[PDB]
Amino acid sequence: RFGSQIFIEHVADVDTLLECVNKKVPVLLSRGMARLVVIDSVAAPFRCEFDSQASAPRARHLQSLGATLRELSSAFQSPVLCINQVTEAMPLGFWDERVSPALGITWANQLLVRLLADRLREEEAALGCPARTLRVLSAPHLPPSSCSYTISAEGVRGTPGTQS
DNA sequence: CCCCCCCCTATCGAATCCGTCTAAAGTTA
Repeated sequence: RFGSQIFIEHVADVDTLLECVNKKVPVLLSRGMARLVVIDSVAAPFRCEFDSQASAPRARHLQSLGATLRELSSAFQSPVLCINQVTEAMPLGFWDERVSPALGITWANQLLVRLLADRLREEEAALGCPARTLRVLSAPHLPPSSCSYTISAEGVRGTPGTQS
């Protein structure tokens, strides 16, 4: 039974997200209802309040959120997946690339495995189909590599024989 | 009253025309 075992929550502020991850996710994880956490965007709440002159409170909030998420994941042996946005690059491993992860080094220090789903739309689009590539940025045990995939009516499928 | 520290962000904005070639078919005392 698929739909009956997926839980949906909605938040609209950084404080709301902090309170939710503090006092709702542990209740769900304690009873064994779920063993997986997905955040559809972490950059969306943060890119609205804190400007370029308020980096200290932003870093404090990011550190607190990362610590809480890592503690929960370690305690309940449940994966945590975070979806992130990108910014424009106008020293951190990004030289021949026009986009970088949004939050910065403070949030990048809290992570374990970093992927980068990319679509090359400006070029090789006249061939008739989109070109989608999933790349491994960093991992303690995974070499940097990439593969190709497509999105169809049934889900995401990886193209065989295309690993870098 | 005493002695030492913190942190990145975010795309924009179109211009500029050139250079000619190849001739064919007689008619009516």
